[PDB]
Amino acid sequence: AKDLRDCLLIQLSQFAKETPWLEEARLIISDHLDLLANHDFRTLMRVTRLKEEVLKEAVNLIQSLDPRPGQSIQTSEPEYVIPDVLVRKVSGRWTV
Amino acid sequence: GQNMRVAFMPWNGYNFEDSILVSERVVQEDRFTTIHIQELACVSRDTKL
Repeated sequence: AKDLRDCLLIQLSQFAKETPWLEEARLIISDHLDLLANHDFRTLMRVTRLKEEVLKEAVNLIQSLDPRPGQSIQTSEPEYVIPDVLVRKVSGRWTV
Repeated sequence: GQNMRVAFMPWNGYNFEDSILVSERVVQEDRFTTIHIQELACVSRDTKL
């Protein structure tokens, strides 16, 4: 998608409309991303004229959108770090 | 093992050469039921990152 709003919009469109706070979440994802970026809850409420504290559920649902879904493609690869000095200090008596 | 009632009689070919017919009672009696334990382990493997 190369755009967080675009990917979020596609993910929301994938789900059914029966879920509550769907249209409001879509509206927020459309052009209200800046307030969430700054966590401007009061400014977002003033602008979008949304229900107070009812938008918290929609915000949580938007947080449950799995950002960067392509990250699952990446597989873990160990980082081969070879140390030079080893210290044990077993039962005290530290010996480098 | 278990002491199971048997008989030496060809039953419709279900004991053709080396085929054994079993009783639903034995399954109900749960005889020869086996329990197996499997082990799985994991490590952290601290990395450079």
